[PDB]
Amino acid sequence: IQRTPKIQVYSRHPAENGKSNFLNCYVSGFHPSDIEVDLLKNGERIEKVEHSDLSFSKDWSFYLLYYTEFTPTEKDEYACRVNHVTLSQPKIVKWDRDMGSLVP
Amino acid sequence: SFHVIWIASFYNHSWKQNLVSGWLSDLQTHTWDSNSSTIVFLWPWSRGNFSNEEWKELETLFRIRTIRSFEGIRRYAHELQFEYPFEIQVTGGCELHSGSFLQLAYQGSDFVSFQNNSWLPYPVAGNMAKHFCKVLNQNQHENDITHNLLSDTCPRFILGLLDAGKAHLQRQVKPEAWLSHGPSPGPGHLQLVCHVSGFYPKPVWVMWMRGEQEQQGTQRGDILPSADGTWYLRATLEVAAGEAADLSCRVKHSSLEGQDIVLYWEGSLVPRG
Ligand SMILES: CCCCCCCC/C=C\CCCCCCCC(=O)N[C@@H](COP(=O)(O)OCC[N+](C)(C)C)[C@@H](O)/C=C/CCCCCCCCCCCCC
Ligand SMILES: *[C@@H]1O[C@H](CO)[C@@H](O)[C@H](O)[C@H]1NC(C)=O
Repeated sequence: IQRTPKIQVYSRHPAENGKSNFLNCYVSGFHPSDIEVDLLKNGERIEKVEHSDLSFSKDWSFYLLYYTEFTPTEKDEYACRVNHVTLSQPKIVKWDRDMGSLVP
Repeated sequence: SFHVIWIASFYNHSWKQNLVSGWLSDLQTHTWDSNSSTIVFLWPWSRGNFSNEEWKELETLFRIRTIRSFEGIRRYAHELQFEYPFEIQVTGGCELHSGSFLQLAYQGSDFVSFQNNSWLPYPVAGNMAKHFCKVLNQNQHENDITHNLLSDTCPRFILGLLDAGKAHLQRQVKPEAWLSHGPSPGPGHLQLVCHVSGFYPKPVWVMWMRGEQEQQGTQRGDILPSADGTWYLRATLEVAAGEAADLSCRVKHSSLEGQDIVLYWEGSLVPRG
């Protein structure tokens, strides 16, 4: 039978405006292996995104790591968009960054 | 601990996809190029103790068995009740200082496996897996070759490789850590997130603390890979909005030699005045 993908987003370093970083989307636990994963910057797809070679776990479910180098600013939102046969619609998982305290 | 995985996707009788890779412990060391039929060495020490002539035979052996597998699958697909599109996964390897394995899955479920000298069907996989073992065991000389690949050729590949590239598996890379707010908390609650990034090897200790008291509400996430060969982990703690005082994250890792990373929920995080 089929299995729906788990989607986890994280940056390699703490978010610092103007400093280059690496954005990661780790997709795991899905079956079959046919899947579409995009990294989003402000809602638009990021070109030049690397991903690891397809692999699977002991329960035969597949996993992948999508990543790209990036430089966050004060306004940019980042997310991971995944489409799979188990999904009715593409699921979007945001990169959860802390922009500091709000009230100046 | 070395093993090789196969991912064969059969979309129809005319469209296929074959993905092969080899793994030392947890580091991908080899990849198959479907075009040119060549084993791609990912690192200068991927070839190990073996010469160019032996690799040419290994490429040819895997070349013949792959062509023979894909043709045999499409020839017997109807008899085996294989309905397109389907996916077959294979994983096989070894380790000493001992064990050996070779498992095959159909549509992501246990189908058949190799035991000592022949293919045994998984009983739950039913008759179609017994029919599959009839075709896999039709040539005992091929099952003897498969045996020696697992018991002899595989541990020999670990020798000339796990000794040459032993330094990388024992490398100690210190983690970095930072704190942030988490999303999706309960009403009137906060989610405190402790990130631990860039450490190697994999074993790591991380807990939210109140001084010396470990906070047992610490929810440790999955250890996620990083493309530079290091690992990443999130540890979250949900607290009432008032009780977030004197909280800190403590990280223990072999590379730190007892000098734990300790970060305090403080500054703009609280936020102070
Ligand atoms: C890339 C990195 C390489 C690095 C390696 C360097 C270090 C090596 C050290 C240890 C490695 C050893 C551990 C791995 C041991 C491997 C076991 C093995 O070779 N298994 C073979 C046996 O096939 P046969 O020749 O017996 O029978 C052929 C068909 N007969 C009936 C028609 C004649 C087979 O299952 C897999 C073929 C390749 C998979 C591709 C196809 C996917 C579907 C696969 C199954 C489809 C079955 C079809 C049946 C009709
Ligand atoms: C490789 O094998 C040869 C024997 O064929 C041996 O002399 C050597 O010690 C092995 N390992 C190397 C060269 O790292």
